Amino acid sequence: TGLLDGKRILVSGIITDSSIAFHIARVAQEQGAQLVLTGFDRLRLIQRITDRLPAKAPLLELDVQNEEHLASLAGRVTEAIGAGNKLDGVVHSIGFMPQTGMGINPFFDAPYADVSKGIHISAYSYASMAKALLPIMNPGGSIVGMDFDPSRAMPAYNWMTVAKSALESVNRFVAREAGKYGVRSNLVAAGPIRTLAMSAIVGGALGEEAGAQIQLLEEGWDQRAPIGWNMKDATPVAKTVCALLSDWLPATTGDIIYADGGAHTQLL
Amino acid sequence: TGLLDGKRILVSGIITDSSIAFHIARVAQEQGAQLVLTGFDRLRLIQRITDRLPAKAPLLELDVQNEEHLASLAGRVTEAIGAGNKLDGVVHSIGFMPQTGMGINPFFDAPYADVSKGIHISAYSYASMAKALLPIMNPGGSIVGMDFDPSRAMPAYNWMTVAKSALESVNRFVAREAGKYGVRSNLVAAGPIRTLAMSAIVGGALGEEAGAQIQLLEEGWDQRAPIGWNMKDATPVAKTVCALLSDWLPATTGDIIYADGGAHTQLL
Amino acid sequence: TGLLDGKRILVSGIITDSSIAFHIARVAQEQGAQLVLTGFDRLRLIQRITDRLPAKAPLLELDVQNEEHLASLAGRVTEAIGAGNKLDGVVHSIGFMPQTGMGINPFFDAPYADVSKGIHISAYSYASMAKALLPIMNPGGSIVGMDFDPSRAMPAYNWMTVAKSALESVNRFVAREAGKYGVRSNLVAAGPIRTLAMSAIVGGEAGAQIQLLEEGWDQRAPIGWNMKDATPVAKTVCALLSDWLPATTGDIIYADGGAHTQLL
Amino acid sequence: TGLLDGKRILVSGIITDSSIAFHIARVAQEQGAQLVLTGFDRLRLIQRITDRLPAKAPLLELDVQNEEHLASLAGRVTEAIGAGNKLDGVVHSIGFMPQTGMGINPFFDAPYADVSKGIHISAYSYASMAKALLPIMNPGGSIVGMDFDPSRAMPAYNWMTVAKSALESVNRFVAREAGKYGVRSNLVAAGPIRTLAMSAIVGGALGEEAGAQIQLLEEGWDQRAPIGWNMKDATPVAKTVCALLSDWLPATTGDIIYADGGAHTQLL
Ligand SMILES: NC(=O)c1ccc[n+]([C@@H]2O[C@H](COP(=O)([O-])OP(=O)(O)OC[C@H]3O[C@@H](n4cnc5c(N)ncnc54)[C@H](O)[C@@H]3O)[C@@H](O)[C@H]2O)c1
Ligand SMILES: NC(=O)c1ccc[n+]([C@@H]2O[C@H](COP(=O)([O-])OP(=O)(O)OC[C@H]3O[C@@H](n4cnc5c(N)ncnc54)[C@H](O)[C@@H]3O)[C@@H](O)[C@H]2O)c1
Ligand SMILES: NC(=O)c1ccc[n+]([C@@H]2O[C@H](COP(=O)([O-])OP(=O)(O)OC[C@H]3O[C@@H](n4cnc5c(N)ncnc54)[C@H](O)[C@@H]3O)[C@@H](O)[C@H]2O)c1
Ligand SMILES: NC(=O)c1ccc[n+]([C@@H]2O[C@H](COP(=O)([O-])OP(=O)(O)OC[C@H]3O[C@@H](n4cnc5c(N)ncnc54)[C@H](O)[C@@H]3O)[C@@H](O)[C@H]2O)c1
Ligand SMILES: N#Cc1ccccc1Oc1ccc(Cn2cc(C3CCCCC3)nn2)cc1O
Ligand SMILES: N#Cc1ccccc1Oc1ccc(Cn2cc(C3CCCCC3)nn2)cc1O
Ligand SMILES: N#Cc1ccccc1Oc1ccc(Cn2cc(C3CCCCC3)nn2)cc1O
Ligand SMILES: N#Cc1ccccc1Oc1ccc(Cn2cc(C3CCCCC3)nn2)cc1O
Repeated sequence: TGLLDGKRILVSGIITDSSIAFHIARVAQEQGAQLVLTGFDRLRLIQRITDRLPAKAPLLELDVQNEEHLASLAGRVTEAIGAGNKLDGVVHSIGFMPQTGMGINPFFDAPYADVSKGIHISAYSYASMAKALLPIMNPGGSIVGMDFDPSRAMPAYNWMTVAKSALESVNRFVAREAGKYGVRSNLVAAGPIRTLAMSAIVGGALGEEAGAQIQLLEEGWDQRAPIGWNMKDATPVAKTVCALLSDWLPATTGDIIYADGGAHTQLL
Repeated sequence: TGLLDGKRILVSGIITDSSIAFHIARVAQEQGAQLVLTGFDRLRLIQRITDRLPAKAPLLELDVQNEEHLASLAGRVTEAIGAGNKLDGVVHSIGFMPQTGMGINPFFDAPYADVSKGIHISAYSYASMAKALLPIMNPGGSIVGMDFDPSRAMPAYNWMTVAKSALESVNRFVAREAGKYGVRSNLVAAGPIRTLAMSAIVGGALGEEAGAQIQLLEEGWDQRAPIGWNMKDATPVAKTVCALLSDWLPATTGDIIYADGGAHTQLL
Repeated sequence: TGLLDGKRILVSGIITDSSIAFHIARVAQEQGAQLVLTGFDRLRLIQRITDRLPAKAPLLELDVQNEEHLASLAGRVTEAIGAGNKLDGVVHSIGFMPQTGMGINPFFDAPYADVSKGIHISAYSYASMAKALLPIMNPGGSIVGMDFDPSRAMPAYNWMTVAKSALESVNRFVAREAGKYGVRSNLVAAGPIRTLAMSAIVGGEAGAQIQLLEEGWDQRAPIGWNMKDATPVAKTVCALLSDWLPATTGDIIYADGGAHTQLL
Repeated sequence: TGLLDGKRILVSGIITDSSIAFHIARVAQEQGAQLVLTGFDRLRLIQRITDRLPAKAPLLELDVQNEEHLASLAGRVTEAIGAGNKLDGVVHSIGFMPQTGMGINPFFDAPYADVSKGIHISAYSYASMAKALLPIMNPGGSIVGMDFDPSRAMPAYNWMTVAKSALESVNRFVAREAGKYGVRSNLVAAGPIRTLAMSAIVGGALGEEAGAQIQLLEEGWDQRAPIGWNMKDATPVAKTVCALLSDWLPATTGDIIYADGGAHTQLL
């Protein structure tokens, strides 16, 4: 008997089999959830990736910058899960920032057109997904997004840090709106996981400093985490998200759960 | 469901069937946990109270101020759960503060002897329980204590606030020690629940200020919580603790989970 | 001897004589600072307002959305304070959010074009000002922006809350950049002050707004809070522009009567 | 001319000319304050140390664990500053923790009698000092204590971390009491300064680890602080305290000002 038996959950943000969203979906399925997946831009590729999941699941296009995709999303989900059924959970596992807002590119040289795009996708879209999907969510349901602790500044993450600070504020407002429907909204602040975004976005922006990134991640997380931290294992983050999709954190909303091995609780 | 199937968990802090610990134990048992219970001072009464749980469970004396009780605790638990078995979870649901450190008694008039006693039982005992029990916990295990958000001052809670600020710090250190054993340590910051200790804050169930207390608790929690808050329902807090005793938050330690309906995330 | 004797400080954000920036400038001047002022859009009006300050001060146009204004700003400031002199302080006291992102307008109905504009002006501009001005700041100097505590959600402030959360993060990054020049960057999280922007949050129910501000601030503040008195906020900013908080950067000072430290 | 012209300020916590309190007093005096000083245990020594201040100032015995010293303190201060005059400021720069609660001594082995003592002196005494002195403080006045950021756990500081978490909570309650008198109460969270407490208490407790751990700390502070940090220079901390004793932060109470070079705002 699974933790998410007969729960219908939408999971956004799969692009490879390392994606945090991919492992969220895998664990959600292992625990009995029926999924609907959304993907951006490269749907042929994403389709081959989602075939490696333990179960088949419908896949829908969603570019969170596209008003038409958002306006139609609720309709397309209803059609995929059966007319008269609703969602019990929604997972926002999406982010973007142009190269200029990251890495060794100077912080002050990022033009606002680039920063604005990153905040649109990384923070505002949390509200636009909730707006589109709350009308088809059941009471008891849960919305979850992915965060990276932005309360202190750090090298390289630069304007993505600013986007996450924004996302944290958005989550608290979404929680107010979602409360009317009996729905929780929370973020999971994950420790670092090797994914495409880590490597191509953050690691690409670092140039020949990429060694520096690993060293910092080692300092900031495995060394600090009292139970350690393994950047090649997304399972603990995925389980944490499933905990929030479940009935087992029923009194938590507008909040942030840290799945970082405890690193943020330790100074060194 | 079986969230805690075949997990052996020690639960401290039962005194009535309204105790947060009582509901923690009930839900743990409903989810398949084999419990060991500890009780303070009034064991005859506590025995009759624990009989109302869904399953029988051994009951052990533990006054956290008593060195002998603590020195023997590990031994007595091993005897109750079977030689060669260990605990998978531990719940600290314990607190105390003398009357002088609370309510309308002026903050500056609490003598240190009284405050010290309250900090001993409410904060330091979180470390002494961990010290006694870690040697008989399995890797994967979880220690959980109960908090009330002390980051801002408030009427009446007075020196208990100071004890909770201390407990929050103790938890982060216990997390470091527990990490060596592959064990997590976390607090649940609960919203207010009608218990015997709550009445104590204002001098018993008809204290001068009882009416004021209820109004403030409604202002601070049900009115702020986006999903609302019901002070007569401990279940959501109990489920939140079981979430932490389970395998489903494996990467969270040294931390605090808020089970307050989201109230601490909202200003008004 | 005044607290800012012979310090050259740029102050942005004056629009009326209730503007927080206006009272910052007044106090800075009372304490011996030579000011340069910047104003947006309504410079004729702003000029008449700045005439009510204790001392005359040059006034420069700056729309923080305008790349040309920002590119020329350093040059225009050098010309106004004398070639070979630099700034010792900079005050960002600027904000904006379209009506759709605020008040009773549902949170979800604000389009991103509107939210983006508000974040541009209210948060990103803190970085673009620092970028423009750091090259002409002296070691020891201080940059200060105005914040409103966004760590918990609230009625009406809506997307401005999100812009302030962003500003807080921007400040921490600016602090890193400013450190290279020996310059501090901090925000002052003020309690509520009756200004033109405050009326904008709703328009001018206003009754509800005042009640909430009394609940959230005067009632919680252990030393009380008076929304018609900007002086304490202005002094707190001058403290940060002075030499007296030399080891504080990337940080937030709360000038709210202590309200954020009390739950009820 | 001076920032504290004609302000009468009590400064506790001088033991050597490296003490943070000694530099607070020096700068206060340079800025025109008339001081009253308090000292613990070694008054002969403290007297020779205070002679090296720019101005003479009366010195009073105060062991914050002694009820008689506290009961008589207001009276003795009135006598020293002139009957009818009051204090405008009070500086608590006092701390203690037994060796067992610090360094490489295991966290769980500190007996509560030792931790209690440390909390008494390091946290509760901030309330007793305020209780004794508020009745002779002018409206506008300021109380200030010294903190070391305890929001995350760390090596070695151990139970002192817990005492600082307690102090932070006590400061918020003192702010409530002090508000009735028109008085502010705040802490300054200083970066690390080479003082007797650093070397004898913390450094002593580290044993053979003292040298390396302290060097890494000095490197990592200075590394995180965007404006850098020099552990041999107390002046910036002393100035920060004088800012709070002055009229220039009139709307800040119950709060914490970080004088750490910005280090706590940066993760790495
Ligand atoms: N990798 C880490 O260590 C880490 C840690 C904590 C949080 N995060 C967050 O987790 C989330 C997922 O990142 P990940 O590491 O799995 O990376 P990723 O590259 O696997 O995923 C990023 C996803 O965002 C999608 N995306 C980008 N622009 C989009 C748009 N306009 N519309 C819809 N989808 C769009 C991509 O298509 C992709 O599926 C992000 O919010 C990221 O900040 C990453
Ligand atoms: N009830 C609430 O609103 C609320 C909210 C948040 C946190 N909490 C915390 O929850 C915990 C439990 O309190 P409760 O509300 O269940 O009340 P309660 O009165 O039911 O239980 C408190 C328990 O503490 C025990 N205790 C006291 N001194 C002890 C000692 N010397 N040794 C061992 N046990 C001792 C008592 O025997 C009792 O079982 C406390 O830590 C309290 O601060 C309560
Ligand atoms: N009044 C309050 O209660 C309060 C509380 C905390 C923080 N704040 C902050 O203080 C700052 C000033 O607000 P105030 O209440 O004194 O307001 P205000 O309405 O007096 O001033 C707002 C100013 O922003 C300027 N501005 C707007 N868009 C601009 C742009 N593109 N370029 C340059 N200037 C631009 C306006 O011209 C005006 O000078 C803001 O950042 C605001 O968020 C206000
Ligand atoms: N030095 C640092 O790196 C650092 C950083 C931040 C905060 N602090 C804090 O600053 C304060 C001052 O410590 P310091 O480094 O100046 O060291 P220190 O040893 O110079 O000063 C400590 C003082 O505490 C006094 N004291 C101890 N027990 C007392 C008692 N029973 N009654 C009265 N006074 C008592 C001692 O006599 C001494 O004057 C402490 O609260 C410490 O926690 C230290
Ligand atoms: N999706 C997405 C995404 C978009 C922009 C930037 C990062 C994105 O994904 C992340 C991918 C990885 C991480 C974790 N992380 C952050 C970093 C940097 C590099 C130095 C260490 C600390 C900051 N390295 N790993 C956080 C993320 O938000
Ligand atoms: N065990 C225990 C215990 C010991 C002393 C004081 C309280 C204790 O348990 C609690 C009991 C109730 C609550 C919740 N609560 C808080 C308050 C104050 C006073 C009324 C409004 C502001 C919070 N009243 N009830 C929190 C608790 O930690
Ligand atoms: N400049 C500017 C500005 C731009 C958009 C929105 C607000 C702006 O300035 C402010 C003006 C007033 C306040 C304080 N405030 C907040 C509020 C509402 C009222 C209900 C409770 C708190 C949110 N009322 N006043 C904070 C501000 O940042
Ligand atoms: N007075 C006093 C006092 C009492 C007990 C312990 C420390 C005390 O003063 C301090 C002396 C130094 C510091 C700063 N600090 C912290 C540390 C440890 C060293 C290991 C790494 C960082 C934590 N070393 N210095 C902080 C202090 O509160």
